[PDB]
Amino acid sequence: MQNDEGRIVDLYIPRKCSATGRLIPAKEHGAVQINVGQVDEHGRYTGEYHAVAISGAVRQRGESDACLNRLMHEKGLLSF
Amino acid sequence: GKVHGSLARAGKVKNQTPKVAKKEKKKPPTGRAKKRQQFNRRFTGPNAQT
Amino acid sequence: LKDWVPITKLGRLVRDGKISSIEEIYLFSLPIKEYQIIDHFFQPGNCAAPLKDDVMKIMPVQKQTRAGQRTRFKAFVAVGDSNGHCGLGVKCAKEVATAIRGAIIAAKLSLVPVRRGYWGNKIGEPHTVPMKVSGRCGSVRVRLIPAPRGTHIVGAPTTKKILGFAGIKDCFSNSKGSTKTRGNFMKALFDALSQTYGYLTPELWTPTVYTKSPYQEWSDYLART
Amino acid sequence: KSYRTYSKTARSPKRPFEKERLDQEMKLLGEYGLKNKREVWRVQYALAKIRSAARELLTLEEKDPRRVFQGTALLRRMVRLGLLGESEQKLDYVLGLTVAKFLERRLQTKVFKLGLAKSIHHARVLIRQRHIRVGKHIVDIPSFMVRVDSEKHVDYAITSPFGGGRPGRVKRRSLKGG
Amino acid sequence: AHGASRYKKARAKMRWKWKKKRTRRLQRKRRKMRQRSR
Amino acid sequence: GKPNGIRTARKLRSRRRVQKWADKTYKKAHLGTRWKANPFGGSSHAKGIVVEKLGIEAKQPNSAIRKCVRVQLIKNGKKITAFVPRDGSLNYIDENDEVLVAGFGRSGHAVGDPGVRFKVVKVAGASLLALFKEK
RNA sequence: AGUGAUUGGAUGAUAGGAAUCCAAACCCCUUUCAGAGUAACAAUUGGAGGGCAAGUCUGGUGCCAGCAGCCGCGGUAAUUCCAGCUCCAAUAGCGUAUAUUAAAGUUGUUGCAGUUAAAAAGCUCGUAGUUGGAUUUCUGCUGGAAGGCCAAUUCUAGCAUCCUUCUGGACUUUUACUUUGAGAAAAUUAGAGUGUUUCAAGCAGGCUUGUCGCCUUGAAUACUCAGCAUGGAAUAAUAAGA
RNA sequence: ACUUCUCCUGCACCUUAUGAGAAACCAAAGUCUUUGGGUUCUGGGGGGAGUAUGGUCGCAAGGCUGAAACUUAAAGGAAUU
Repeated sequence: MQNDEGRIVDLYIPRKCSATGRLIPAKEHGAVQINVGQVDEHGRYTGEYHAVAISGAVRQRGESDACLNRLMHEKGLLSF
Repeated sequence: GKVHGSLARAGKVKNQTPKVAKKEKKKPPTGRAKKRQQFNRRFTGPNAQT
Repeated sequence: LKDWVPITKLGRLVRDGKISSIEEIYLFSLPIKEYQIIDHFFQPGNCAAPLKDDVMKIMPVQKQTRAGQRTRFKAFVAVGDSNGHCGLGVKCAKEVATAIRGAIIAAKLSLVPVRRGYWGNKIGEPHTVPMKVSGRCGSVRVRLIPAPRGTHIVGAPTTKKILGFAGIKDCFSNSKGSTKTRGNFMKALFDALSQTYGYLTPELWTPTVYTKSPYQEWSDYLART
Repeated sequence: KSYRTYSKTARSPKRPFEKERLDQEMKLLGEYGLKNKREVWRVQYALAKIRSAARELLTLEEKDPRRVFQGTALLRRMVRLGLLGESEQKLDYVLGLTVAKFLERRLQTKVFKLGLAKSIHHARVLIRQRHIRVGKHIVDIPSFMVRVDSEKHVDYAITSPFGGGRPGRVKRRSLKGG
Repeated sequence: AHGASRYKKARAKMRWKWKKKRTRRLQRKRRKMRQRSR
Repeated sequence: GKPNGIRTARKLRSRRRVQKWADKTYKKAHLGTRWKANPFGGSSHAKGIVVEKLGIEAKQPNSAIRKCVRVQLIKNGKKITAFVPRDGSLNYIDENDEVLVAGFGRSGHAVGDPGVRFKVVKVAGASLLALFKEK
C-alpha cells in the first residue's frame, strides 16, 4: 500500500497462512506459527529453523497436518 | 360514537382560567444581531430551572 | 492511578516497555486480556491521540422472575482514536454507571485495526474504506463503499460516529434489515471494519517475511518472575 | 410567457435537527459574521456544483479530450477565484475544498482581512452603507467573492467620510449647530 | 381470501371447519331466495 | 426465480403491471373508485353548510365529547362530520353557517381518539385560529 | 473575550427637488435640501414527554374542557390541556390540507420474498413463449508508420503455399453486436467565454484624444429506440449438408 | 447362501462446518451486497372475504376465476424468563 512516491502507508502487514495463502487477521486467536529446527552433520544443533504459519480456518477442518506435511516435504526433511 | 353527547360544557377552561397581561420588556435583536448573541453565550442544558 | 500487577506474558512485557506498539501484537494475533496493556499505548498527550470513548446507547433489560421484576441496564460503548483504531464493547449491570465502566473495558479489549484506502488517485494520506466491504450481524446487512475525497460520511447518525472513531472520512452506507436494533447495527458496522485487513488484494501477493514473535524474542525475561 | 431562465441558489438539508450539524454551522456564522443558515446552504450548494463537475471528469482518463478541455477550464476558475492556490493545479485538489475556503474569499472577510473594518460584524455594516471601492466602482453587497487580482484593490470609496467626502449628515448637524 | 393459512388459528377463534360450513348455509339460502324473486 | 434471458421483456413487463395492483396505495391512486368515493372531488378543500351541530365520544382509553359538525358539501350535497379544532369554537359555528372543510391530514382513514376524516378550517371565512387567538 | 437602557458622539426606510429614463407618465441608477436614541422606524410563525432541537419551572383545570400526524397525556401534586416566564428551530417568511417524488431492496432489469412470518398449482403430459453441450486458419519470425516515456500501447504489410473481372468494387451465407461517420430546428438542459455592483440572469462586451477606430470581436461545443452508411478476427443467431 | 472389498442407482440416518439462517433448524434452507446457470407458478400489514356481483364447469352438493365500500395499530414468526 504505497502513495505518491514510496512510503508504505498503513500499519503492519497480516501474515499469510502457508497452507491456504490467505491472510490471518488481528483477532484470529486460533492461528499458529510453528518453528522447526535444523541440524548440522551429526546433529544435534538448533537455532536455525524453517518458520511456518497456518490459520484457525485450516485447523478446525482437521486439514492442518496434511498441509504441514507438504510444507516440510519440499524443504527436505520428510519423504512422503 | 353516540350522537347525543351534550354540548353545554364546550368552552369550559378557556372561560375558567385567570387572565393576565404580558409584561413590557426591552426588545430582542433580530436577524444577524440575534445570531451574534446565540454564538457567544454557548461557547462562553441551555434552560435550567430551579 | 494506578500500578497494576501485570498478569500473563503480554502484561509483563508491555509494562517493562519491550513491545514497541500494538501493530506488533496484531501481527502475531495474540489475545490482549487486560485493558491495562492498551491503556499504556494510548497515553495522554503522548498517544497522538488519546483514545476517546462515547456511550452509544443505554437499554433497560428486564427479567420476569417470581414476584416483581428485575431490571438491569445494558450499555453499548464504542471507542476509538482517529487514525485506524476502533473498538466495540457491551456490558449489563444493576446500576447504570457500573455498566459503563465495564463496557469501556470490554470496548478496549475488543480493539481492532482498520486498513484504509484511496478511491482512485492516491495522494496524501488514506481517507476511505479501501473496497466495497460488507458486514452482517443478526439480520442487519451493512455495506461500506469508497467515496471521493471530501464526500464526508453518508449514513445513519449511528453510522457517522463509529466510522468517525475509526478515522474513515468518506463513505457511502447502505443498510438492509432492521437498523432499529442498535446493538446489532453497531456489531454489523464493526465486523465490516474488522474484515478490511482480512481481504486480500494484489498489493499483498508478495510472500511474507516471518519475523520472530514478541513471545520468542523476550522469552528470557519471561523465564524469571 | 416571458423567456427568462431562473434557478434556486440553495436547498435545505434532509435532517432538520442534528446537534452535530447545528453546532458546526453555528461556528461558520460566528467566525464569518453571517445573517442566517441560508447563507451557509448557498455556499454548500455552490461547492456541490463544482464538486460534482470534478467527480464526473475524474472518473474518465487523463488523455481523454473532454477531461483536458473541461478540467483546464474548471482549474482556471479556482485559480482566478483564489479558491485553490496556484502551486497545485490537479483536479483532485478541487475535491479537498471546504466551505471555509469559500467563506474566507467573500467581501466581509476581505474587508476585515484588510483590517479597515475591525470586527466581523462591523465589516458587514461598512459594505452595506456604501463604502469600500473594489477596483473602479463601489460595492454594496457582503456576498461578493473576490478574484485575487482584485483583492489588493479594495479601498474606501472616494465618496463618504472614510473616503474624503461630505461627512454624511449627522456630523453636519453637530458642526452647523455649534 | 386466506389460502394456506385459512385455518392458522394462531389465537382463539371460531374454528375454520365450522366457519366454512356456516358460510355455506348462508350461501345456500341466498340462492333459493334469489331464485324465488325471478 | 426470474427469467434472465435477453428476450424476456414481455414476462418481466407483464408481471409488474399485474402485481402492481397488489399494493394498497397503488389501488387508491389508479382505480376509478377514487372519483365516486370521497365526498371531496379529488380536492384539497371544500365549502358546505352546517346542517347540524354534533357531539361524538372518543374511543377508550380516552374519554370525552369531541364537538364536531355535520356538513353538506355545496357541489354534491354530501353529508360529512367535520371536527372543530381547539377549545370551544362550537359557539362560533351557528347552524346554517358556511364552513371550510380541510383534510384531517391522514388521507381519510381516521385520526386519533371515531370515524371522522375532516376538520373545519374556517367559519364564515373568519378562520379558527384568528378567533381562538382573538387577533 | 463576553455582559451592563450608564451616558457618548460618529446610512436608507421615508417625504420633496434636480437631471436621467419613458411614445407620454412611472420604477431603477446618479446627486440633492430635511430624515433614529427605549434606533416606538418596536419580527413574526410554529414548538419545548419521545420520535425531533428545547423547561423533573410557576398558577388554573380535575378522564371535564381540550391536546394528540403515531406512541400517548388529563380520574386534585399534568415534563403534553388553558395561561405566564424562560429557551429552542427557521426567518421576511413560517404553519396547515390535498396530489406527487425520494426514503421504498415495502413492485425488486440492476435488486426482494415463497419449510414454519404473506406465498410452490394434488400430480404427469403439452403447444406456443423463454433457454439450449463440445467442434471448423491457430501459432511463429522479418518489416513499416506512429507512439507515450525516462523499448511498452496502438495500427499495418509480408513470408510458411492466400481470390480474382479491371484501373477504386465484385466475390467471402445473412443479420444482430460494436466502432467511426452522415443527417437530425431552436428554447430548455449540461457547458466555453464575460465583475448584469454580487446574484437569478443576459449574450453581451473590452481597449482608446481617435474621426474610412481597432480587437481581420464574440455569441464555441455536446445532447437530439427505429431508419441510412461503414471498419472488425470474438460472441449469438441463421444459411448449407463444383 | 454367507464373509471381505469397489462401482454406480434408490429410500434414509448419524457426525460436523471460517457454509447459511431471525432463530427453530438446514448436505440443502450451502456455493446470494464477494448480489446474474435455465425456466414455470405464487405473495405485498391485519380484517371485510374466498364473501358480493358477473362469467364458466357441475345432475346437485359445490369447483375454478374473484372485487369494493367501510374497518383497524398492530395481526404473524422463533426462542427467553
